[PDB]
Amino acid sequence: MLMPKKNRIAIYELLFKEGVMVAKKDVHMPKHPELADKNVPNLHVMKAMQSLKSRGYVKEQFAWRHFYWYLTNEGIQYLRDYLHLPPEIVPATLRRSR
Amino acid sequence: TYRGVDLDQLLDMSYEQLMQLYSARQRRRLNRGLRRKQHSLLKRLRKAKKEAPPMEKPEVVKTHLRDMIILPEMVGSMVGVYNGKTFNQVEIKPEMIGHYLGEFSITYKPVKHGRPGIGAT
Amino acid sequence: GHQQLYWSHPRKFGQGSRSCRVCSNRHGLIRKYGLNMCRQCFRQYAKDIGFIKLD
Amino acid sequence: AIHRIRITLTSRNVKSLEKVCADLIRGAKEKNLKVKGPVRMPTKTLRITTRKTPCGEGSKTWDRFQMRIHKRLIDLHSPSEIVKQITSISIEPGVEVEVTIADA
Amino acid sequence: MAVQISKKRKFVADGIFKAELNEFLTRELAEDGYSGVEVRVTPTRTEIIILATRTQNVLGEKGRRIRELTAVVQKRFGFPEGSVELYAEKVATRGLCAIAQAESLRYKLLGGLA
Amino acid sequence: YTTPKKNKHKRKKVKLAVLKYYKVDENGKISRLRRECPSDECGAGVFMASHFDRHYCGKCCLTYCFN
RNA sequence: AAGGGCACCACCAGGAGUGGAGCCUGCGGCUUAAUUUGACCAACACGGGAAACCUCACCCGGCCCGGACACGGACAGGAUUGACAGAUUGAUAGCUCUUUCUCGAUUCCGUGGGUGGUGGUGCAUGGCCGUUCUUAGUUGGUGGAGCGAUUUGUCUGGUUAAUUCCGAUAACGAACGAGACUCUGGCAUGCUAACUAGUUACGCGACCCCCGAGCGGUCGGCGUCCCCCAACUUCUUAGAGGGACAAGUGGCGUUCAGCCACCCGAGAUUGAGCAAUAACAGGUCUGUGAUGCCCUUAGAUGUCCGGGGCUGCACGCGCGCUACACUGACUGGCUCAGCGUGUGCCUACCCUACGCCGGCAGGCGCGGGUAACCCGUUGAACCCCAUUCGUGAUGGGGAUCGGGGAUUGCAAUUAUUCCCCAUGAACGAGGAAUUCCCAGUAAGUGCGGGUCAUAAGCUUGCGUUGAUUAAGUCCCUGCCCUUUGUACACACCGCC
Ligand SMILES: [Mg+2]
Ligand SMILES: [Mg+2]
Repeated sequence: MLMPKKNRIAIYELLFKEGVMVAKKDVHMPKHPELADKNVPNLHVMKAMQSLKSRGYVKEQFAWRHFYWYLTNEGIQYLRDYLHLPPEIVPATLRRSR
Repeated sequence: TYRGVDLDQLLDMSYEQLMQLYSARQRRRLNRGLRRKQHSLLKRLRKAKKEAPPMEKPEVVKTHLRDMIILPEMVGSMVGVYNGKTFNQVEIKPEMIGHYLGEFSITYKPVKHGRPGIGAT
Repeated sequence: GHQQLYWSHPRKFGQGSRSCRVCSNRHGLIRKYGLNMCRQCFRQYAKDIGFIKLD
Repeated sequence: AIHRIRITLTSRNVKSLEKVCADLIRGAKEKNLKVKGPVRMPTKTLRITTRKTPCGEGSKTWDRFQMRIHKRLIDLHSPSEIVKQITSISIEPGVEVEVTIADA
Repeated sequence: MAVQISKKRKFVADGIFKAELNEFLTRELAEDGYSGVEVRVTPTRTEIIILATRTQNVLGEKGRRIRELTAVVQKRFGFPEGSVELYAEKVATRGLCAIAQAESLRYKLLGGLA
Repeated sequence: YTTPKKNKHKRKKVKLAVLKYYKVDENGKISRLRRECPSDECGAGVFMASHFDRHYCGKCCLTYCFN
C-alpha cells in the first residue's frame, strides 16, 4: 500500500482511541465516514487494517457489507510504541472511569 | 445543401443558429454541453486538416466515440471509426451532416445463410 | 490508471448503481419500501424483518 | 398551561396495541383527564410477492408476504397542562409512539 | 415531517436493523452459546438484550468484549452517543433453544466427534 | 493469448545521483541556478524544472514558458 | 389382469381459445471476433433475464494491484511515488518515449506465502426450491405368525374429500399427515370509538318556482374539537365479541357411522397458507464474505476504462398481444371502482394538485403530501346514449416505411420512449392436433405494484361487466386401495 504517513498515524490513533473501528466494504468510497476532516480514502484504511490483521494486531468480523475489526492485546503495545506513548493512556474499552 | 444553404455558409454557421437547422435529436444533443472528448476530437481534426498537404486528403484519425454527430467543419477528413474489432476509415460527404458517425462503420457483417445444423428437426 | 479514469464512468443511476444490502448482488433487487435487498436474501430474512406468510 | 396533545401508537401486532390503548386510557381516567376516543386508522398491508425458487427452474410458485401495520390515535385533553402531569410512557418493545401537540 | 421517513419505510428499516444485528451477533457470538437477540427501543434511547448461554464468556475482562460490541453497534448504525446499552442475558432451559443446540452440535463436529 | 503486440515496456527510472544542482563560489555565494516556484503550495524551498522551453513546478504544477 | 373409488394438470356436454395472419418475447439453427450461459408434464414472457454505458459473465484493446505477511537485497549520499509540455495514444491512461521537477521510507526486487475470480465442477456439497404428491398415505413400541427377508396392527363390510369415521378383529397402545389450525369473504341498524371517516339536524348562504306554496328543490358551497361553539355512528374504519353445528323437520341407512330433500337463516362446501415417510445423481457453485477439489492470479479467468454484442437472419418451435369487424368502427355527450404507491444510509432517482405557454408529446412558477390530512370523492375502461359509416380487405387492420417535433441520460445509431402528418401489407374465423375452466367461474374490460435515469405486449394483484353447459363417468390420459401373474428390481423407456 502506497498510502502516506500522515493518514496512517491518523487511522492508527483512531484505532487506539477506542478499542474497535467499523468500516463498510466499498473500495470506491470517496471518504470514510468518520475521521471526516482527514480526507482519507476508504481503500487505504481497509488495506491498513488488512495489514494489521495479517500481522495479528487486530481481528476481523464480517457482517453483510461491513468489517468489525477488534484490536487485540498485541495491538496495544504496537500502537503504543508506534505512536510513542507511555503505557498509561488506554483505549476506552480497556479502562472506564477507573 | 443540407437545408437549402450551401456548405460555405455552413462553415461559418455558428452553433447557436445551427441547432435550428439540425433535426430534433441533433438539436437536443447540441443544446446539452459537448464533453471534453468531442472538443479534443474536433481540435485533432482541425490540426490534421491544417497540416494536411494542399490538394490532397488528410491523414487518418481514429476514435472509439461513434456517437459524435457530424459537423460541417469536419467535411473532407479521414476518420477511422471503430466497429468493435478494427477502425473503419470513412469519408465525410457533404450529405452526411445530420447522421452519427456510427452509422458508417457497421457492427456486424451481413449474414450469409448456410445449411441448417441439427436444429429445426 | 490514476483517479481520472479508475472510477470515471458514472454510476449515478441504472442497474450497476444498485446492489443488494446483504450480498451486494446486482440481480433481482427489491427497491420497494427502500428494502434494497436481493430476492434470495429477502426470502432468507423475511421472517427476521417481519414479512410473514398469511395467504 | 392550556395544552391539547395527540398520542399515536403503531406496531405490527394487535394484542400489544390493544393492551396499550386500554391501560393508558384507564390510567388517564384514574388520573381524571377526559379522553378523545381511540381512533383505529385503516390498516396498512405491505404485500411482497416473490418466486419461491432462487433459480427460476420449477413450477412458477410465488411466495407472498404481508406486514400489517396498525396505528391508533388517542388524544389526551385536560383543562390544565398535560406534560408535567403525565410523563411515564410504559411502552413495551415492538410498538412505536410519537407524541405531538395540537400546534405540531 | 420532511426529516422523518414514512411509517412503512420506518418499519422496514427497523426490520433491516433487526436482521443485520441478528446476523452480526450470530457471526460474532457463535462460540459463546448465542441464542437470540431482543431489542427494546424507546424515543429516549434503545436497549439491546442478547440472549446467550455463557454470559461470563461473552463478557470480556471487566466487561471488555461487551464494551467492544457496544462500541461496534454505536459506530456502524450511527446512534447518538450513549443512547444504546447492551445487556447479556442467560437463557432458561438452554436445551430448548434450537440455535444454541445446533451451534453446540457444530462445535462438537468441529471438535472431531463422530 | 498470443497477444499481437509485444509486452509493453514499463518505465525504469534514471537512477539519478546526488542532486547538486546549485553552486557557491569564492568561499560561499549562493547561486540559484534553478527556477523558483512562487506558489504557496510549492513554497520557496523547492525548485522548478529546467526544460529547454518551459519551467515546471513539482508541487504547484505550474508551467512558465519562455519563448 | 380382475374388483372398488377418484381427477376438467382426464373425458363427457359446452365455453373461450391456441395452431391459420402481423407484431412482441424466449428457445434451436444459421451467421459472427462476440452473438455469455443455464434450463429441453417437472425448459422454451423462465433464471423475477423489459442488457445503449453499468449490468457482463462474450469479443476487440488500454490502465492500475486493490500481490497482505515473513525472509533476503535495495537504499535519506535516495527504497521509491506523482506530474507540465511535446510526440504516442480512441483517450487530458506520465501508459511509453525526449525532457527535467517533485513525494520520502508509506514502496521496489526476488523467494515462500496470501488473495480474488458471474472460472470449472449441482455427477462432491450446504441451503433453497421444484417434482414424485396435494393423492392420502407413513411409522415406532409391545404382542401374534413365519428359519428369515417380512407380515398383523395398517382390515370383510358400510361411510367420507380423506386408513374420515362406524364397525369386526391377534392384536393393544400410540405418532405424523388429513382433519384440526391462521388469514380471507359473506351477517351482524348488537358494544367501543371517532375534525386524518362520515351521517343527520340546524344557521349562513348561492340559484329556480316564486303564480304561491317555502319544513319547496339542489350544492363534494361555508360553519356548529375554532373549544363550549349540535347530536349521532346506519353508511367508513378496526377491535372485542357473537353467529353455523348436518343444529331443526321428512326420508334413506346395520337405523350406528353417515347420506338426500326442506324451513329458518347472511352463510347449509369462500378462497388461500402450512402441509407426513422415502426419494430424484431434478435446478441453482451466475444470490451470498455458503462452500470442498481443480484452474488462473501481473501480458490477470482479479479489477477498472473505451467500444461493440447479448436484438444480429434462408428457417422451425413456445407463451402472449392485436385483429379478421355492423353484437362493429369513428365522433360527441352521459355515467360508476378497488387493491396499492408516493421524496431515499450508500443512492443522485418521489406522487403530484393548481396557474400560464404550446395543437400534441412537453416546458414554464406557485403549492400540498413522509400520507384515511395532498394527488383523490382516485370523474378508469368496458358499458350507456346520440352522429356518421354500409358488407367492400371498406372509416376493420395498423404491420412496414419517410419526414418533423419533445422527453431521460455522459451518450438514443443497430431507430429508448412519446407526439404529429404521411403507407395501409397479410388477415374475410384458421388442417391434422391441442390448452384451461363449474359461479362472480370462463371470457370482455380497464387500473395499481414489480422491473423503471427512460420505459410493459411480461408478471403479481385489484376492481368493472358477466354467462352457456354439468352435479356424471372411467371411454382416453392418469392416481389411490385389494386380489392376481411375473423370467423386471437402473424396476416395461424392463428383460429377452
Ligand atoms: Mg378511418
Ligand atoms: Mg405362475
